[PDB]
Amino acid sequence: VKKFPEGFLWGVATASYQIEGSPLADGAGMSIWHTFSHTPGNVKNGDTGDVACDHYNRWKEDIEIIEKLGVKAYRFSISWPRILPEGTGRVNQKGLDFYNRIIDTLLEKGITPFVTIYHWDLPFALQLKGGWANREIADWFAEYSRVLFENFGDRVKNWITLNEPWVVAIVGHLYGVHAPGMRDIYVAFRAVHNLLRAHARAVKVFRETVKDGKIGIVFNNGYFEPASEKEEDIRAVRFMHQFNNYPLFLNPIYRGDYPELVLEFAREYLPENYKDDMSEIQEKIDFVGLNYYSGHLVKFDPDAPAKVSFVERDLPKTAMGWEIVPEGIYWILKKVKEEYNPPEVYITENGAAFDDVVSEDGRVHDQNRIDYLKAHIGQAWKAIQEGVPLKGYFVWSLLDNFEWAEGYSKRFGIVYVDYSTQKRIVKDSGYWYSNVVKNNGLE
Ligand SMILES: [Cl-]
Repeated sequence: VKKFPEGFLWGVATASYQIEGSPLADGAGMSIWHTFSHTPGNVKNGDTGDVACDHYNRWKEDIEIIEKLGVKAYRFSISWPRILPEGTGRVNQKGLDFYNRIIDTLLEKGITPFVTIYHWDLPFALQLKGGWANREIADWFAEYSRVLFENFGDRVKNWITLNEPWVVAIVGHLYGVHAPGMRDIYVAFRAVHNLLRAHARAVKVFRETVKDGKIGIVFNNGYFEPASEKEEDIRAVRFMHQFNNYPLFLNPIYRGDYPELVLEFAREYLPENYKDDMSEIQEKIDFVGLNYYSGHLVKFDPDAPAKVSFVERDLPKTAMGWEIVPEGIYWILKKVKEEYNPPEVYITENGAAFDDVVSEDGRVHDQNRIDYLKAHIGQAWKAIQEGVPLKGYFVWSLLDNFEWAEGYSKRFGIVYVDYSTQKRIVKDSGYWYSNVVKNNGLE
């Protein structure tokens, strides 16, 4: 037995571009992911988000699956260009109606909505004016956030500004692997900083508009381990934690500057007077969302892009080639309490990709996933027993979906989607998770 606190929030998570399809229905503007995925070469098999899970039509059914599984919270994102097709200015009522229906249904069924404002589908119109590179996005994003708060904050009270701003900045603008597909280190660090400014401004507006809600922000994290006791391996680890994990953003939010080893690597790429923005950046947040999947062995490496490389290891791995390290989710929960002590934490994503098949017997026997989930939930339970204020846990994902530059080739769902028919088939992991939520814990 591992019982969780009373009221602990068991969740599933999605994102708009990954599941909705119909990216241009009902007056929506193009997003950067529409243009990026329609560009030849950017995404595995030429996949796009044109159809996806077709949630834009099947939304009532999907929520009926959430209700049927007795899952208590649904984390979903809003497509900015469905709401304001040019990014600023004109509000598309039909985009607001689509999300109103999802919000009302969830509340009817007593399911708690957690809204992600930004999960990567920037309006193409704003990308043409620089996107996250342009300091003006702090105003654009505040105006968008304000529209959401005005229209939905009477019913939604749990809000997330940005999903994984490191990935948005660095994978989008330095590695060029995600939209908008750029490779410029100076842009990428201007984007980090603008993401902070935008986040803080949204928080400021939220205090003015939704005087009874809670607002937070979500970070990707890895559990990095050093290759040795060596000279500099423990430092590589230090650097990777500070750059890749929550501190790149929480050092500014909580302490008013970027982390030490980040400024060592990147002071030259950040704007000249970036500190002028840091007191506004410290706008108080109500919680921190941490996402966690894998862990990594890392070494000092004098030839690498940024003095760090990954030493591969012989550990179980998901279809992503990601190492299964369940104790990272404990480590990161302990570390956030230790370093910044936020009042409330949520695990906003945890999950895995495996090559799921439908069996002759009609079922998906994803024991590899049940094992992955059960193990990580156990490590989260542990951190609760050592005082980490963890108030909820969100499985990535309710559905198999468009997995960014991987396309439909990676399945992270607790419900299997057959794309040829759009039929949902609850996987074992999903029936299982249902019982975890019924029992409010393990065994
Ligand atoms: Cl600018």
